[PDB]
Amino acid sequence: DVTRIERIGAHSHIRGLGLDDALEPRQASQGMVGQLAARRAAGVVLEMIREGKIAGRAVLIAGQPGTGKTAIAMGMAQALGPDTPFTAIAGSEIFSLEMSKTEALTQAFRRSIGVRIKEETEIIEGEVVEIQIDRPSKVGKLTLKTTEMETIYDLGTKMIESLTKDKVQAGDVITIDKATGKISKLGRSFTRARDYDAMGSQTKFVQCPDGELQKRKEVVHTVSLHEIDVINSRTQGFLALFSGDTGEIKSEVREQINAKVAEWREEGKAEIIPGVLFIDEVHMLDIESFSFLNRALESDMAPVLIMATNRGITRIRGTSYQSPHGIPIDLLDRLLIVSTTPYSEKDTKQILRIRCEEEDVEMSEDAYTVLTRIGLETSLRYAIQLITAASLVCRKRKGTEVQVDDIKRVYSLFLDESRSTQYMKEYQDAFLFN
Amino acid sequence: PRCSVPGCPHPRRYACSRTGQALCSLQCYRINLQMR
Amino acid sequence: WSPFHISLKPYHISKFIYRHGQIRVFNHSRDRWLRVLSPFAPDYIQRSLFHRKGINEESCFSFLRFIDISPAEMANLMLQGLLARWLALFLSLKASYRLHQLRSWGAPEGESHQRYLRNKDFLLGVNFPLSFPNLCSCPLLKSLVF
Amino acid sequence: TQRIASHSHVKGLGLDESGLAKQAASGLVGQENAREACGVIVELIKSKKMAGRAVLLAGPPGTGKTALALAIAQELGSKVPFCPMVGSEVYSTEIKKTEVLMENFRRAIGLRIKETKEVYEGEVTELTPCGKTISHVIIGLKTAKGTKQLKLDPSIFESLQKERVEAGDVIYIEANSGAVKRQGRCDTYATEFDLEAEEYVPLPKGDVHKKKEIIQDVTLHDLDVANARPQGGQDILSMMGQLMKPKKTEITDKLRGEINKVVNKYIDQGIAELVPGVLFVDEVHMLDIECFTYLHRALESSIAPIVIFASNRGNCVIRGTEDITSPHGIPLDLLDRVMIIRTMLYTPQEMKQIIKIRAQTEGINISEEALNHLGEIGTKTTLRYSVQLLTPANLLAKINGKDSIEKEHVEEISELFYDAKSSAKILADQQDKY
Amino acid sequence: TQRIASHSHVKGLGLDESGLAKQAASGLVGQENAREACGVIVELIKSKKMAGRAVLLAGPPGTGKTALALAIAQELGSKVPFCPMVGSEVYSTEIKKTEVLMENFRRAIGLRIKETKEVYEGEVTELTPCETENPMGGYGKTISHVIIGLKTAKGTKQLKLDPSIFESLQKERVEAGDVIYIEANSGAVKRQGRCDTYATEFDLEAEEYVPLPKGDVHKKKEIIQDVTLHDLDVANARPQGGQDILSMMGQLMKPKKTEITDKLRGEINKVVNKYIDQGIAELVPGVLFVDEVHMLDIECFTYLHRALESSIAPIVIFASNRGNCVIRGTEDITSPHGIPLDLLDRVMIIRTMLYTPQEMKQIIKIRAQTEGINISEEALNHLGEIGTKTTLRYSVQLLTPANLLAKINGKDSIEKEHVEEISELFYDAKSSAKILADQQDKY
Amino acid sequence: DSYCNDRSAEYERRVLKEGGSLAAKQCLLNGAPELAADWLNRRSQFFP
Ligand SMILES: Nc1ncnc2c1ncn2[C@@H]1O[C@H](COP(=O)(O)OP(=O)(O)OP(=O)(O)O)[C@@H](O)[C@H]1O
Ligand SMILES: Nc1ncnc2c1ncn2[C@@H]1O[C@H](COP(=O)(O)OP(=O)(O)O)[C@@H](O)[C@H]1O
Ligand SMILES: Nc1ncnc2c1ncn2[C@@H]1O[C@H](COP(=O)(O)OP(=O)(O)O)[C@@H](O)[C@H]1O
Ligand SMILES: [Zn+2]
Repeated sequence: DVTRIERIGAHSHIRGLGLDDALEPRQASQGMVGQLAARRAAGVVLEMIREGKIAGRAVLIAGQPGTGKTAIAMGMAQALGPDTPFTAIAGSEIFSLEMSKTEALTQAFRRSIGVRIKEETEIIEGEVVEIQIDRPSKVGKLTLKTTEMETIYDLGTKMIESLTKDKVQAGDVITIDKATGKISKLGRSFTRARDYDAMGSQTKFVQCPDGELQKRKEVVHTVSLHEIDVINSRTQGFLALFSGDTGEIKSEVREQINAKVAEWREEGKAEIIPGVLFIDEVHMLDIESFSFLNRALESDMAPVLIMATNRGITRIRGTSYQSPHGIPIDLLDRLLIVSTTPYSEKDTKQILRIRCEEEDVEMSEDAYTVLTRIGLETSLRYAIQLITAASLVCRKRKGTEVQVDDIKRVYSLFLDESRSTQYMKEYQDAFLFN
Repeated sequence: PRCSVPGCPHPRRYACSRTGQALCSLQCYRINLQMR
Repeated sequence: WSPFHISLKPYHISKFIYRHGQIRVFNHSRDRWLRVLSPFAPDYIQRSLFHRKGINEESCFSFLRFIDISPAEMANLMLQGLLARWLALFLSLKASYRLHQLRSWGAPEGESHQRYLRNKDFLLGVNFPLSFPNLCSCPLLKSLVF
Repeated sequence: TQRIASHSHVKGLGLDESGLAKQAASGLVGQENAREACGVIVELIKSKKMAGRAVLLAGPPGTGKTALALAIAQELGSKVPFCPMVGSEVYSTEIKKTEVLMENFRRAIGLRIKETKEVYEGEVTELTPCGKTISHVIIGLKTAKGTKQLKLDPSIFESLQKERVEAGDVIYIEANSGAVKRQGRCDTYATEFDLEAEEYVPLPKGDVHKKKEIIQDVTLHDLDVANARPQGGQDILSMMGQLMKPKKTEITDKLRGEINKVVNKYIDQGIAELVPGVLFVDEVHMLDIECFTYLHRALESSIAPIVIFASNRGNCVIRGTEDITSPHGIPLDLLDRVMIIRTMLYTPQEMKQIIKIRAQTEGINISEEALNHLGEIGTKTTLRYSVQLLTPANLLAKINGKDSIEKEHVEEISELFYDAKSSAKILADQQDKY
Repeated sequence: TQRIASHSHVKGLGLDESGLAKQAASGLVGQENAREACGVIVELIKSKKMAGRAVLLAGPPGTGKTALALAIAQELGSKVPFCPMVGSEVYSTEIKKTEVLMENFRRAIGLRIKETKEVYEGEVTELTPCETENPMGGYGKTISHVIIGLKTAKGTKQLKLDPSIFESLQKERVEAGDVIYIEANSGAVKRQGRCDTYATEFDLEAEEYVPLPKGDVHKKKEIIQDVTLHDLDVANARPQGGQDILSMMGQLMKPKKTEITDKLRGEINKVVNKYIDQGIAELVPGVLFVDEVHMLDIECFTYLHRALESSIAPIVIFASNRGNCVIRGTEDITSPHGIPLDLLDRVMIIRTMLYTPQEMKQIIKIRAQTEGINISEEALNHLGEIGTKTTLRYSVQLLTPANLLAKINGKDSIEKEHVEEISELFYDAKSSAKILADQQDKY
Repeated sequence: DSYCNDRSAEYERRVLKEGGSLAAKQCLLNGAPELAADWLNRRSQFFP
């Protein structure tokens, strides 16, 4: 019934990078099809990422448009999973209007390294049932309730000032870190959500907490290394972690963070989990940006880079110079290149079934045959776009499983680039400019 | 100050709002309330 | 002599645009939802910071354990505007000297049994030789920052 | 009444129950093969399952590409966001190009939140506050329909105090939200002094207590922007808000992840629901190659809205490639990511129906022999030019004392206001005098 | 354990005592005349005599010019600043191109200044204002000093302090069992918090308890602190002692970089000369290393003419893989190494050369035994044959993915079949370029 | 300055022209409201 915010996108079916334990890729599994050579290579770099033993590695996933280069990357991101960083950007996301192309890449690198930390804590957490004090220094008590208990604290001189300056009331839910003494209201308890009948401009109702009242535990955090850089850039720098106001962090800070995080790693206080930076459509970078990657791939704490690109031997942006992939040779021999191969009819039928499995659609085998031909006479990604429209015409037609007649209908409604280009030329001078 | 409950060596964290005994954990809170 | 002193007639806003025309007012009911559906609510910070499912799991606000910030201080600093910024800054200037002393004379073992971080240990901006606490503590370096 | 805009007659696609186009309906005429395709796109958007899927309306100037995209918005109605943008809006001075695309992608997804608006209003009969000296406030309200006592929390009373409210003021309280407005003093006290610096207002003739069920429409971009920069919280009354100018800024994907995770929490609690909408990009050929290369991530993204592009350029150079010709002014690598709905020139027999639909919308009465002539001059020029003459012709007809267009009015206007192809003769004759 | 970079094996230049270069030492192989040249540059830097002497490590991609420039950083060691850069760092949006060069010219020079820190700290056990037995005439009582008792885990002692301290001891909310400190060079007292001894006196209190200090109540050390002249330039350009409206406003606002004037550089040069002459501060001139120098604009190159001539400047190292390219920021003008002829006149070029196959095999062996990877002799011979067919940065780089493949296929060392399998999975630039040309209509 | 025809608009601009709150005014004028509370009695101290 209810539609989540995350739903059926152009890669939603891939739920891994289908490999047996020997890194042998299956013909079709985890929502991926074909690409057997490139999927071995992707599996080998996926194990290189999981080891984390080495720094400044890079891979380029090259090949024709509509041959799975973003699919291998967005699949590998899920075979890696959460718990290890995977920053994905399109190459034109680095052309910021408030920081250089080398800062926007430095922030993209530093956001792909995870410092894990252990932290020891105790937090009290519950509905405050009442607060009581003597009246002269002050001494008092307050009662906390949680679903399992009602309990009372003897509290000090500054705590009474802190509660009365923070204006807590009976039936508020609060948390305090005892080691720090800092108070925090969460809201009003749901069983209390009626004792006032117009509500102050911010208040929120929460279910009352449960289990033990004073939880004492260590927790693990992952902090991406970029946050440690931002938090040190100015006295309240952490707001820029959300506002994006991270205007060109001073290099003296970043080298201090590398020194401190290397010191923690030797003392064992933290562990550096290397992530991936995926620069989709990397050909969009400038020569001034590729020449920065030439050193960024040599830090003792760079991520593993992955890139993808559609370009032939082509002009590097910001120059007249032509090179493979639109990438300079002095970066291309730092890169290790994986080549994706165009699909056979067999692979094309397999993938169009896996899109229908994902979109929750039934098709006739006659319709898969006609669709596979269309997706092989014209780009794969056009046939992948016919099947949703074929489902919607089939619903309007009061059908259930889409037939060849529904495919030919959508194929007459929605054109590909070839039929569009041809009918554009049949009226050419009515369009503007060529 | 230590937990009221006889078997527990842990420091006092709080007291029971019902019974008034000094306590250290949910475990000692159950144990106290199931003998007071 | 003194500048020529000028006072233009005050800019006239009609009773109507004042009552009905201000989006901060006519849209206030909708603006409450922008404040409620916010990850800066202390409730959501706790639910992310301390009630995760995985042992390793990717939480924002993890840095609030290593800066000295309460989830309600993060919320207040995001939702009370520049006054909360300024007062929290003034309190951070006070705290910088307190941190500098411990940071520059404490050196046994580690923060606990040779493992774990501690609160404030992302505030590294004090460690610079030329940070205002260390500079104030060192009367030769004070004279180079004139 | 509403002003007659350039698209104000198109009220839907005008499809039948089978999704075939009616020859003239809902203020459209002709153009059937694109209208039937937009029928499939309306069913796509209403189905909610899809993310980032996209459409290109391709065809000459004056052929309905903006009209059909607005017809899609009319078939959806107000409840589903339709965000219009020109590609030329992307070139900001305050943020990068590849941010303005992401802001507009986030404007086209709505939360749809229900709450019961609850208004109390009237003369305040008393304010009485009930630790010792604070608890909560009883307030009495009165109108010419009766009286109530409310039980305001102290965080509401802080606003009554800030509004400088006293017994005998007329107040509006919004009980959901703590919006408290003083509305002047109740005019039963309009003789407390003979002349005093308060506006006096009559005791409200309405009910003391109004409930409405209301629906709040709020885009994900509203949630991002209202959280990413520290909120005002400074309702005038606080001169700190004067110094720091509220510039736009590059909101980070580090925040948007949390906004997605919070929206998931609230739609899983059922407090809100989601209406994935449309982003409409007029003049798509006006985007830079950097922006097109960012859409190669944005259209793939499993959260993105449905996207409609519109273009009228031929085989022109792609903006900002300085060299590369491509159809519709769009890179082939993006042109392969969109379903193309081609759009067609009108025959004279369609244009007459358009001029009539315009006339009866624009407030004109027209004689059939003037309408024949606006048909004929449309064949010599463009649909847009003929439509543009109607108000001018009517306005001369009104001055000449006829309540309908007749041949001599349109024939006069035709000689008074030149079309583009007529001026392009004059500029070739008088060439060396410009 | 620590993760391994593209250069972690480079431990130094590995020179003889005579300054000649060994065939393979300190993790480097070959380049002997360029290692000998960098030997002379290490003496040049270690002498501290010179300013603005500059070298250009010319040579094709993957010939070790970045490795030699980092080997110099090892031969100098961490005590003197080595400031790495790429030519592309100058393209800031906050500050002009030429000023980013000037900042790096000021990061490559370090003060090394020594000072005593002396402090009194401890848990305060008493405040005892000591009255004199007689007041002065007309006064009810008079205090010659305040006794403060302090303690630490080593012991307790009283201090005797000037009576003006007592106001500062109620500005700070001092009370017995707090832990406090007093800077012996300044006499100001600061409060850290309640001592950890009292953390159990309540179930809650609104203050973080501070662990009881250790070592004596009075502490001393001399500490040697290193600041680059760019740190002095910044700390004078944007003050941090924020107890004034301009400083708070300037610290709430965005921390924008600014075009520091030639005057501030002047005044700081005028003051550090005082402290070097007074024997307070040592100076350690160092190196500014720019890799990818061909990325600088002709505006930036025409600024380096002043910067490399200025009698303050560091030693400078440049590197460039480029041939006869156009100078960036002009349409026509070609110049060797991408560097203008009039700048290229001002630099001692060091030629770096292609490796012969038998050197590549020796480099790949050094990478293997530092990446942590064991390889068979026939596999290494094949991997050097791949190096011969391609480039060093391809052939070196197959080692780890060959180790993963070997590990997965149940073997603890690389063997022949792994190297030929990885070479089938991953292309290099020269093989991929052929695949593009054979398909150029489809991309 | 903006004029308006409304009793509440007058209060909002009067309060702004008085300086919007004792906290915000002291924060700019004296540096923090704690420094205003100190300034009043630093009057009497020897070494403020
Ligand atoms: N089929 C139609 N039915 C009704 N009106 C139409 C139709 N086709 C075009 N028009 C009218 O054409 C006029 C111009 O809008 P139109 O959509 O044609 O602009 P367009 O040329 O396609 O868009 P653009 O200028 O962005 O390329 C509008 O008044 C519109 O209503
Ligand atoms: N091997 C594959 N297995 C499953 N889906 C794939 C595969 N290759 C491509 N796709 C799908 O086909 C479409 C095009 O692939 P994509 O990687 O996006 O092309 P490109 O490399 O040119 O950007 C997408 O819908 C993608 O999810
Ligand atoms: N003389 C050397 N001895 C050993 N390893 C070297 C040597 N020169 C270069 N390397 C290896 O070859 C790689 C490529 O050379 P490098 O200096 O990094 O690139 P470039 O020549 O383009 O500046 C080095 O990163 C290192 O792994
Ligand atoms: Zn006990």
